[PDB]
Formats: sequence, structure tokens, C-alpha cells
Amino acid sequence: TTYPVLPYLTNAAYGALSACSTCENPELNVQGQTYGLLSCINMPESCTPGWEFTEV
Amino acid sequence: MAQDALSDGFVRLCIDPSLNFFGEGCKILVEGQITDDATAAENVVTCVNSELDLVE
Repeated sequence: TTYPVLPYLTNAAYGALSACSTCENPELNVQGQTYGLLSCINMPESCTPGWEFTEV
Repeated sequence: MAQDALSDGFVRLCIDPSLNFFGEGCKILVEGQITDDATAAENVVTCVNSELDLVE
């Protein structure tokens, strides 16, 4: 609920990242900090997860 | 989240100085008298797992 970013901005970036920009090799998984890091949609940094672990 | 290297959840880490790897091996049986405070059930086969459970 408190996600401090306009949702459609992140959805679009992630979808584009999953596009042929990365999935010309269809077996590649988009995860982790090596590949799942959609380029910086700068946001404030905080000591709060937003999603508590049980929620995760 | 905590430290980054463990953030993604690929690796779930436990630190414990009291575990053990051995698959349970040969089984041995011991028999004898007991004193009155012995909470164990009389004439009942029981498992044991430490040297301090004695007396109790």
C-alpha cells in the first residue's frame, strides 16, 4: 500500500526488461541482482521492507 | 532482507554448533535399577539423547 512509486512506472520497466532486451535467449531467467535489476528507477532508501517477511 | 548476499533467498543459512550429520547407527540397550525420583516410566523402553537428562 505504501509503495512510494507510481506502479505503472515499475511494471513497464520490468516488462521491457523481460522483452528481447533479455529474452532473445528464451531459457534465461530474470531474477537476482545480476539480471533482475531493472535499471535504476531511483527511489528513496529506507530501513523498512514494505513487505514483511511472512508477507513475502 | 538484512545483508545483501543473503537477501535474495537463494541460500538459506543456519549457524548451529550442536547439530550432527551421522545417520543413526547401531542401537544399544541398557538396563538396571532406578531411584524413586526417576520420572521415567517403570519397565518402559525409552530413548536417550544427552547425559544431563539423568536424575530427572
